[PDB]
Amino acid sequence: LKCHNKLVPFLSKTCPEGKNLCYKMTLMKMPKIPIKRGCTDACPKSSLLVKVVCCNKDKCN
Amino acid sequence: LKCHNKLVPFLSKTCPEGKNLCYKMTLMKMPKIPIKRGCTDACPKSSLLVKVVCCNKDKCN
Repeated sequence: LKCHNKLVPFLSKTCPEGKNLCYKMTLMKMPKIPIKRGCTDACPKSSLLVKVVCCNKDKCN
Repeated sequence: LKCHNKLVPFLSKTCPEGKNLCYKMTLMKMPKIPIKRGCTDACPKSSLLVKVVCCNKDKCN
């Protein structure tokens, strides 16, 4: 799997064994700006301030 | 281990087996506001926009 791993566009990495999900964190009030992206094994939980998208195709985050 | 797990004060949970670190995410420009907190096994990486503290004593985050 390959995921975007920076908050600028395009850049990516191949995920390590065990992490088969891409994730994207955004501020709930600003959905257009990724604040943190990368690979993960289990999808991180959202908070009152942060939304977390998880997806499992290449560069889907 | 017990960690703060919300961005309001006080609230906490006991970490599941395998997660022996507390973490706190902040926006690099706003260190005073936690945007996401909880338990983790390996300390999450920082990004250009987000700082991540990790610590291993009770409610240290």
